[PDB]
Amino acid sequence: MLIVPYNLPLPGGVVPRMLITILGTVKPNANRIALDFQRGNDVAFHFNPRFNENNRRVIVCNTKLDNNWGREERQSVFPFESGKPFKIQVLVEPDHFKVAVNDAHLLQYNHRVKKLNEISKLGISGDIDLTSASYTMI
Ligand SMILES: O=c1oc2ccc(F)c(F)c2cc1CO[C@H]1[C@@H](O)[C@@H](CO)O[C@@H](S[C@@H]2O[C@H](CO)[C@H](O)[C@H](n3cc(-c4cccc(F)c4)nn3)[C@H]2O)[C@@H]1O
Repeated sequence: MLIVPYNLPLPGGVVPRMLITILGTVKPNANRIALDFQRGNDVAFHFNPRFNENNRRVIVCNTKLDNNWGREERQSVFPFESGKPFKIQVLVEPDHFKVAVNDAHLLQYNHRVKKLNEISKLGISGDIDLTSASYTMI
């Protein structure tokens, strides 16, 4: 059990082989979730499930640089369900973040922000009950 929004420090930033695990439960009438891997004010990797964007469910990924969002990458595979417990795993790989939900691969997101060891915070926000947020090296 954790207060949302939650900030998880990533000491010394991220590195290939680092695995971030987020456990929570989606609220009953959810509208959105967001993970924000941040490099200061920049968002290296924004992972944003939207439950009702024109009555469709979509995952939006993006990067924010100098307060400007870039080109979205969109995924229609949508593994989250209002009311249900989930596990998000984000594995840092050399060329991308690799995301699996509930043990099934979901998407990868190529590194736009190159200075991995400056991506030193993860913000977790939105319509969830947050159970845990942690990391380990595999
Ligand atoms: O940081 C926050 O904190 C919160 C706290 C609370 C809370 F309630 C919140 F909602 C928040 C939200 C954010 C950040 O949120 C922002 C981030 O998610 C950001 C990521 O890109 O998106 C913006 S939205 C964006 O506005 C844009 C123009 O401005 C466009 O409209 C664009 N877009 C692309 C497409 C599209 C359609 C068809 C095909 C196709 F290929 C693409 N259709 N629309 C559209 O996505 C959003 O606002």
